[PDB]
Amino acid sequence: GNSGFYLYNTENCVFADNIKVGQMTEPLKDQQIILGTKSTPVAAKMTASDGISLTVSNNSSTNASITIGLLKAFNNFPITNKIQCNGLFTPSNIETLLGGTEIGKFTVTPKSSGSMFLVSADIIASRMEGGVVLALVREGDSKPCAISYGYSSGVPNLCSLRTSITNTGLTPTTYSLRVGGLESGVVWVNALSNGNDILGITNTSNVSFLEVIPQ
Amino acid sequence: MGNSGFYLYNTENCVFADNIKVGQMTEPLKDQQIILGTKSTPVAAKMTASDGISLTVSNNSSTNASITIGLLKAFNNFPITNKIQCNGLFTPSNIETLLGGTEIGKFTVTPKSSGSMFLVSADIIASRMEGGVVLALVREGDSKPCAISYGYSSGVPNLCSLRTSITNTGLTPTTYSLRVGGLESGVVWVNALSNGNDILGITNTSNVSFLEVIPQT
Amino acid sequence: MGNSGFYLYNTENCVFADNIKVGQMTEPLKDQQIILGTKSTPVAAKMTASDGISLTVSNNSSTNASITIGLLKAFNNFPITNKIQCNGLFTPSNIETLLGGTEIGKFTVTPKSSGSMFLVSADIIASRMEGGVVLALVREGDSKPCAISYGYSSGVPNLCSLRTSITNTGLTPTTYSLRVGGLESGVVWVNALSNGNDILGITNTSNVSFLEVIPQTN
Ligand code: NA
Repeated sequence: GNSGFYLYNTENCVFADNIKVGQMTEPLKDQQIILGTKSTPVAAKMTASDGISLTVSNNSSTNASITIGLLKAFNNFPITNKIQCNGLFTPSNIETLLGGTEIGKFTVTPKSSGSMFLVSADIIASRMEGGVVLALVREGDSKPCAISYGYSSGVPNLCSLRTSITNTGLTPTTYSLRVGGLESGVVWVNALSNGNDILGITNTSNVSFLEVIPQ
Repeated sequence: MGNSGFYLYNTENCVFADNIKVGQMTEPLKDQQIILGTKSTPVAAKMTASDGISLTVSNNSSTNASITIGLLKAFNNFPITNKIQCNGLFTPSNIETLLGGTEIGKFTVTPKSSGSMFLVSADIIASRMEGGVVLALVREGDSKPCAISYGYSSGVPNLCSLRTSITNTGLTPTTYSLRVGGLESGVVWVNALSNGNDILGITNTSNVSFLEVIPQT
Repeated sequence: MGNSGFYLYNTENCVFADNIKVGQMTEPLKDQQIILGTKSTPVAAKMTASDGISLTVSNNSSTNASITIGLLKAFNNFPITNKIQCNGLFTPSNIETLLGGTEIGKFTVTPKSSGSMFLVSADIIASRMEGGVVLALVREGDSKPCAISYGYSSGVPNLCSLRTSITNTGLTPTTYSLRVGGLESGVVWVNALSNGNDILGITNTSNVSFLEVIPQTN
């Protein structure tokens, strides 16, 4: 179109189709902002990394926007089923896929390169006096990537797994949690020793993944 | 001002004006707008924060205008050091009510981001004669707990825990309370031995914390 | 240099110049300034980070210039996989010293944001014959634990936890160590059965993590 100067209300403005200032070699192009340097301006792109979300809405002649937010880092997986875990964890099945009983499956997608997932499993469990084993398995692996231990005296108790896992890409990954007795015994999740409801209601165990940037 | 044109600043031939209108812009640059290129011609893009980010513009002088990006404050911690005798029980009949156990803490928190969650962690040092411990988070204005967890003591003190995540509705400040009681059974001491004395003869510290996080759906 | 005006770039009637001064600006665009609209005329506004935000200008380049906005690295994880016999106890007499229990780990962390906290969690696999486990976190320099927690083992391995919040006061490296021992009596094994055998025949992993957060000051 045209270019020049014009009065807008009381403001004396320059106008043109586009602009090239300083060290720029072409006019402002897609997603570039005019950025000052020690000398003359450059055309710079704004970009997000490490858990930052950058949303450029570039398709409005009038109502364009750039929003800076946090990438969605948190994934919660409630587990409310009562599950009888008859699968034992033994010295011969611990480094296989066969130990314990799967009590949940969780699919997550990293949003940042070189990130970790902070994983918390907090599982309400009951067994006749003895040990509980919890194991986290990555689908495609041939053995658990994290292993933890809890305890029940007969009455329900919280049994926990805390770990961090290194993320190798930006695609969906499926994890499963398996629970079973240490070397022997039957373990109930979200129930009493006999499979009955704890305090006669539905109870809730939790698994969560918090994506964090590691040092 | 009120002028426009070209002028030499030191050796740099600069354009100058009260304001600028380029590309698809219908008006000159307005509040919080930057000039932003497209595959076509530029637009005026309003710059804004969301989801746990604050965007802050400081304009002290013509030569020191500032735009600060930073994290919104996400972490709320609530120490509990009192020794509380929890003679309130948790029972099949009081569990789905507000009367189970004994209240050991009250927590008011305010979400900074819409549709956020709170990662809640209650880590409570508790003692009782061999048996089970029950913990309940109650949201003020509910008829029953929003989270129930279980612990154990053999008679020596042991950490009892409640982990949950709660969906925030708005930016309204909200109060939660933590209740602790015997699993239908006996008496439970928090931050103390089963007889109510100090563990190791010192004051001990239980914790409740709320971490505001942005959830993926 | 020194040239300016309007030129045709393809079909685009463009203003060109070495630099630009608009609105409330009293000088042309200077280092890391952008042109920002106000409710008035525009200002030159420098972008800066704070509160756990990283902001870097790939600037001394005419080609591939950028401003990247990233989170500062907040997470620090410290796996402990060795079997450790803890023969030091915690007693009323030593609980406020540096002497209670056995040191099972040392961790140097460095806060990225001033006035932040570390959310600290220690999750330790421990066995001992029937009784109490005590966990104590110590800042190098201090004279006694800054945090104390309790666990339990019936004889079979059990997870023993410490969860706490530490207020960071500088941007300088700080060292913490974790100590574990029996409550008043007994031997406690970390990452092992009570006799020191590998649990389930394998190497096990205990974890100590520090997550930097920005606290709501209330
Ligand atoms: Na026991």
